[PDB]
Amino acid sequence: QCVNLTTRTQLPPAYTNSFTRGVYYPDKVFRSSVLHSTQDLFLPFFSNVTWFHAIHKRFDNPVLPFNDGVYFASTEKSNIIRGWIFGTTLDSKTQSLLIVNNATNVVIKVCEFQFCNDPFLGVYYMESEFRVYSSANNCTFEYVSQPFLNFKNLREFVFKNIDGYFKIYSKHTPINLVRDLPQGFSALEPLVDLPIGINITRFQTLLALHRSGWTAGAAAYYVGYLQPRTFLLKYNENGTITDAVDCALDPLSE
Amino acid sequence: SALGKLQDVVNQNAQALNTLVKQLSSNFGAISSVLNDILSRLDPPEAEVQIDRLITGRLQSLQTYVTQQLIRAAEIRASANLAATKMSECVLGQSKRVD
Amino acid sequence: QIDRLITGRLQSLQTYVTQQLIRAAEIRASANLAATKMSECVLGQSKRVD
Amino acid sequence: TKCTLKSFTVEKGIYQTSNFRVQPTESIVRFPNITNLCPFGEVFNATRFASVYAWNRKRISNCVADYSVLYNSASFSTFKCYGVSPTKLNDLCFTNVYADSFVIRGDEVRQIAPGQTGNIADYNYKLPDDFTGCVIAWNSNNLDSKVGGNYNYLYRLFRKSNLKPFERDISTEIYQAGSTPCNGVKGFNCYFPLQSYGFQPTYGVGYQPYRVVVLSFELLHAPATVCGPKKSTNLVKNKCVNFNFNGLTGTGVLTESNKKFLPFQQFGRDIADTTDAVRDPQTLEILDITPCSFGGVSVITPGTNTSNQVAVLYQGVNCTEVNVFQTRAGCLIGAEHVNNSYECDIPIGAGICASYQSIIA
Amino acid sequence: DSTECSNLLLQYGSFCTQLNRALTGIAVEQDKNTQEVFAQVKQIYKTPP
Amino acid sequence: DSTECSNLLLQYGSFCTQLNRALTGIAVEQDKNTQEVFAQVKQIYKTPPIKDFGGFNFSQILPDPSKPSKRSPIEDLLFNKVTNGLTVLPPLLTDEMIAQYTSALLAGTITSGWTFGAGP
Ligand SMILES: *[C@@H]1O[C@H](CO)[C@@H](O[C@@H]2O[C@H](CO)[C@@H](O)[C@H](O)[C@H]2NC(C)=O)[C@H](O)[C@H]1NC(C)=O
Ligand SMILES: *[C@@H]1O[C@H](CO)[C@@H](O[C@@H]2O[C@H](CO)[C@@H](O)[C@H](O)[C@H]2NC(C)=O)[C@H](O)[C@H]1NC(C)=O
Ligand SMILES: *[C@@H]1O[C@H](CO)[C@@H](O)[C@H](O)[C@H]1NC(C)=O
Ligand SMILES: *[C@@H]1O[C@H](CO)[C@@H](O)[C@H](O)[C@H]1NC(C)=O
Ligand SMILES: *[C@@H]1O[C@H](CO)[C@@H](O)[C@H](O)[C@H]1NC(C)=O
Ligand SMILES: *[C@@H]1O[C@H](CO)[C@@H](O)[C@H](O)[C@H]1NC(C)=O
Ligand SMILES: *[C@@H]1O[C@H](CO)[C@@H](O)[C@H](O)[C@H]1NC(C)=O
Ligand SMILES: *[C@@H]1O[C@H](CO)[C@@H](O)[C@H](O)[C@H]1NC(C)=O
Ligand SMILES: *[C@@H]1O[C@H](CO)[C@@H](O)[C@H](O)[C@H]1NC(C)=O
Repeated sequence: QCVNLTTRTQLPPAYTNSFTRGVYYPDKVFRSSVLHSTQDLFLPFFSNVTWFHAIHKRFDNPVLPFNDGVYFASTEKSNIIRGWIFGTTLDSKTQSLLIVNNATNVVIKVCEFQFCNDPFLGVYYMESEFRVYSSANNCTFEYVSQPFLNFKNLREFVFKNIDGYFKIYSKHTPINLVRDLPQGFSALEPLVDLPIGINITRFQTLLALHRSGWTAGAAAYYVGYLQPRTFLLKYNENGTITDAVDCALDPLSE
Repeated sequence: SALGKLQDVVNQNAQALNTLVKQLSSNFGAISSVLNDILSRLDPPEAEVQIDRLITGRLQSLQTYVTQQLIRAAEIRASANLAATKMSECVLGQSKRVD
Repeated sequence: QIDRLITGRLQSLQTYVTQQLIRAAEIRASANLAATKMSECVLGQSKRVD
Repeated sequence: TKCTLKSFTVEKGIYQTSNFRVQPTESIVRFPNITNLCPFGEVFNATRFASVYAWNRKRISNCVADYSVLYNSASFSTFKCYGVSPTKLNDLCFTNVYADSFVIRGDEVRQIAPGQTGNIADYNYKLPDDFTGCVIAWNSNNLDSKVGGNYNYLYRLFRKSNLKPFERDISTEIYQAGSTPCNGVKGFNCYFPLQSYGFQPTYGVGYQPYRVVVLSFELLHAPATVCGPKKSTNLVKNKCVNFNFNGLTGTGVLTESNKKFLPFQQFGRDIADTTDAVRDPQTLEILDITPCSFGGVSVITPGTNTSNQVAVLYQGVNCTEVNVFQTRAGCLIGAEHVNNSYECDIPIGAGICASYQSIIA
Repeated sequence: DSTECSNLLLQYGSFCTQLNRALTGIAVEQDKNTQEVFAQVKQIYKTPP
Repeated sequence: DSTECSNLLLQYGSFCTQLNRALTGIAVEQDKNTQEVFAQVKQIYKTPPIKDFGGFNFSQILPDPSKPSKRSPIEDLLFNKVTNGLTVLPPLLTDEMIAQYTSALLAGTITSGWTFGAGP
């Protein structure tokens, strides 16, 4: 089942500053009271991060490129954002990745889904609406896990695909800022490593409608793109990354 | 920065040791920098070549480290000879030498 | 072939740096002597013979 | 010392002659705890099996597959593995496991093999020539045979062409052996493809029902995740052992650690990128990896003109890891420590000197 | 300007950093030598006319 | 610990012996340097218990009895202000003995002037 959403309001997507966000732990190695230089796919400091809104009538589900990796930030309250779609053609011709977080558990499936133009979930005012794909024929990987998830919650995720390995990094942050990304530093812990082994060039954000037509709950998300670069990370006495330096940002940090 | 001269020597020696230890992580053109990985992954005819590349790289690193250690030893020996001269002429007597 | 060129050029550069450091030590010794002569012969009268 | 100095006369002094290495004694191979077993109970211990034509295929992924339980069972008559040996199955790792289950006759078990021929291979279940996996068969006359005759198991007797490998044909279309069209009626020259095996308990061993499970192991370019369980040698602490923790190997002394790791972190590195801390996979505890003791071995002797007595200094080595005296320089064996202070004759280090009067330090 | 050569050169480690550091030390040492020899007075004295 | 690596390393000859000999020469040279600088007196001179030097105060350079290290306040400040087959050999002269040598030199130059450097 697929449903076209024809009540959207036309507005250009916004842009804002990344500040010092998007830093994740590059590996599973403990380091204490040290300064470590690492070359990896990172989000540049103070970069231009694309801003999308969900407000009522804005419902931002465009088609975005994946490139080398995607940083996904979410200023979220009341649990609208539910999952992601990864793939190349997003149809039954190629093989695509599904990540969903419904009311019970987190499901990851690698199948050839015939995706809808507007994939979505729904909450009735209980969850009783799911319209993401019309078919699933060849499934290779399934993984059921625990639930990952004024704006009160900040969700940071990093999705990378290197050597057939899908690295998902996550961080949950209590915030009380109304509109934009708070300025500060928070290192993203690694959440899961998935052996999907598929080509990914395009991705989709999955949202949830609120029904009482449809109404979009207040949410905002940010999409940034990873580039191969070097960071200098500072590890404290407790092994937590507390500060970072972008090696190619300005001559002082260089 | 009053005691920079001693701290410079301490920093140089520690930095030389850190560089010498760090040079083990380099493969020097071999498939890996770990000897066990080469010995467990390859047959001895090609593992001999890979181990030879690691040996020549590490030996070059060690010879380089010894060379700057000898040069720094000469510099420290000159400084120590000067210090012994100052101890003999300034502390154990009164020196007429200007400055 | 590039590896052979790299090892040859790296050996040449290391050799050049090695004699540069040795000559730097010699020039530093000569400069220390020159500073001693400036302090003791120009800024005062020296009783040291020759 | 004479060998090192290339002389038969040794002048009084201390001579560094050799090196000491605390040799490794045991091997500790700790990998993760055995959890998430693969659902082998729902394949082998199933209450009913499928026919050879509509053979059941179960795809087994993302779990731990213990194959030694199957190999060491006495309940299986055939455990013939093609393309791999059963001993290394419990070590190797595969991307997916295909468990095909069906029932055939006793005389038809030989046809479940690469390169064979017969009704089962041509029309019912075909194995490829390049097949990697195991064929497991056992007698099931107790379950699948009844006194009246069990007609629930069928086989495809005809088809125009032979099956491709790992093909399933569940079509019930009337086989045309002649030029005349069947038109859906099983008349002259037109027969029904699926025929039952009337399994009765009083049958011969070549006609009794045999449940066959074929496990197909393939390696694809994705990272292989269905790995056989590894074992865990009993952890030994405070000794120089060869440790292998989750594929990270080395040699060291594993002692208790006060470093509090974050839950996602497993290994620990210092400034010089050497592994000095590690987390045990079985029990979530932090262990410090101290490198095994290595030290210079120096010989302290007077002149050979005076005496042949010598003392041995192990530099930077504690005396419990080798007239034994502990110095800050290392462990000195063969010298009697005295409380008197004299001039330095043979320098040892850290304010310690040796002299001959026996050898005193 | 060869990228492949630089990629192969990265396999040898921090030799280039060592050579640059040694040359930088020599370069600052020359200036220190000139300061030690000539800059021994903090007053610029002049002769009478 | 690789036996094959050591067997291949033996083909290159006595490079390792040369490097060990050079490092040993440097290590003994450091001790010789410390002997040359600090051990210039064979008598350990001590200051009198009464510090009556005609108004001259040497408390900042004489050893402090309150400190276990027997260092001067200046020396204590100086010590506070300075912060795979590799081994570090300890120096032959420890810090307290070097401090004792400096204390002997200070006591000689305070109580005897330059006479102790040229004889009794
Ligand atoms: C929702 O809208 C999309 C976009 O118009 C529809 O996708 C189109 O489907 C028609 C089918 O006749 C194709 O010819 C178009 O090329 C499609 N366009 C795109 C951009 O994919 C989709 O079918 C609509 N959903 C439903 C249920 O009608
Ligand atoms: C010599 O100098 C020392 C240090 O300047 C004097 O010690 C000080 O004495 C006063 C008075 O007793 C104290 O308040 C200070 O705290 C002391 N300073 C230190 C660093 O201990 C000492 O009195 C002077 N005179 C003699 C004769 O020793
Ligand atoms: C971000 O990009 C938009 C256009 O893509 C541009 O108008 C805006 O100025 C950019 N922001 C910054 C801070 O460069
Ligand atoms: C969540 O998804 C899983 C997998 O599709 C499903 O089994 C479960 O019932 C779903 N829960 C809800 C509340 O929809
Ligand atoms: C994928 O599905 C299609 C249709 O279901 C099928 O024809 C094709 O063989 C399948 N491919 C794989 C690799 O399973
Ligand atoms: C992945 O897909 C993109 C576009 O579909 C293509 O350009 C690229 O070559 C593909 N890569 C692989 C490894 O298949
Ligand atoms: C590290 O943890 C300790 C408690 O174990 C805490 O007292 C200390 O403040 C922490 N340090 C930082 C920088 O958070
Ligand atoms: C299946 O049944 C047999 C006989 O009761 C039993 O020994 C075995 O443990 C069961 N499970 C498997 C996986 O074979
Ligand atoms: C591993 O299993 C042992 C029992 O064999 C148990 O005591 C221990 O708690 C387990 N550890 C983890 C991390 O599950």
